[PDB]
Amino acid sequence: APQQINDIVHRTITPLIEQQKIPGMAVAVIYQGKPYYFTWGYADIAKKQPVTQQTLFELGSVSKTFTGVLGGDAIARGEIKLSDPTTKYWPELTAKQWNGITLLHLATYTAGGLPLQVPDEVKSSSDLLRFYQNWQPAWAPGTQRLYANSSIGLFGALAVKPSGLSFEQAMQTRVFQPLKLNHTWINVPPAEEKNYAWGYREGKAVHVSPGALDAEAYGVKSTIEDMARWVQSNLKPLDINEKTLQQGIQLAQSRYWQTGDMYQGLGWEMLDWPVNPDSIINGSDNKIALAARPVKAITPPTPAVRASWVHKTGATGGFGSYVAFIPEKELGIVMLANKNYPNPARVDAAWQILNALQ
Ligand SMILES: *C(=O)N1C[C@H](NOS(=O)(=O)O)CC[C@H]1C(=O)NNC(=O)[C@@H]1CCCNC1
Ligand SMILES: [Cl-]
Ligand SMILES: [Zn+2]
Repeated sequence: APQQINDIVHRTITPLIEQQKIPGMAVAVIYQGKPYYFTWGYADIAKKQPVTQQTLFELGSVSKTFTGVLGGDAIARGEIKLSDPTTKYWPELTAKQWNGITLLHLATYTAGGLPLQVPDEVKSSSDLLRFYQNWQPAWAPGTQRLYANSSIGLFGALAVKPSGLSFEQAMQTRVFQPLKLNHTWINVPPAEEKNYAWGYREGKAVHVSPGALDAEAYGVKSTIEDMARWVQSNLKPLDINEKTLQQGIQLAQSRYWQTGDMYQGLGWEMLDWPVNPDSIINGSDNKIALAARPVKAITPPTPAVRASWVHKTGATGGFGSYVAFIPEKELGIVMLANKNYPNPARVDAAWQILNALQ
């Protein structure tokens, strides 16, 4: 890599690892469209297995970017419209509070207070129906954003219904395979388990547990190489030969709602570039990011703005991830770690690196 990249990465990430006690980490810096890879530490401490460019990390909520793009691809195929009522795809949702809740609302956390998590007690399809049938909104649709796995999770599950494919099969066929993300998995196959890092929480090696709508909201695992290619694909959608996927990427970066200086996409979130770094750093703290906030509709949604900071955080019990990119500058970063450490520390390090390289 260019010396300036090596220098800023060492001076930013090695101290972050020191400060946060991260056992293993992989970083990709995309500079002038090209990824440069860096790794530190161990994927499995007790086995002394190093992190490599083939190590799989849990992406946590970064998974939502795949879900958003898959939904955008379904829009571009004409299979769904964001204005469609939820009940078109799940007519058994007969409870009256669902009148007026659209796929847009589900995708963008604006349905009116769907909860952060689907309850752990939901183990079956009938359990899931009962959960949504009994949920009572705190707000009218399209007025407040409350980040929620139960919201975008349902969006993803319904968005694939016209295809006749399972969520996993749709994701593999329509997103992972065309983009050659051949080491990205909703379910890690047995032959790939050897590359699956352990997450570390309070000294214990952990992997994320199964849960309802996990694949859609927080369940993807990937390598630093595949995540760099994901960033490249989102930086340069016109390089994608499959038109529906090119357009799905663009639709996931359209601006559907605004709160403060942040715009909600499909999975992705965006701010105008140049960004105020304190707003992205501070806004990533879970006390802020997970609070309910009023939104202003953008109608029609703003088509993807090249001069944007586009990003997403994610975590599981044992992992912490962050992706950010700036299309106009062909500049991006992926940070994958096998400890869950605070979001503001991730975002601050990412901005120090990208700011140094602009
Ligand atoms: C995504 O990783 N999230 C959603 C939310 N934080 O948003 S973000 O990561 O800061 O962007 C809460 C934490 C995290 C998440 O929900 N991960 N999955 C889990 O926490 C649980 C594991 C087991 C029980 N249900 C989900
Ligand atoms: Cl130094
Ligand atoms: Zn040093």
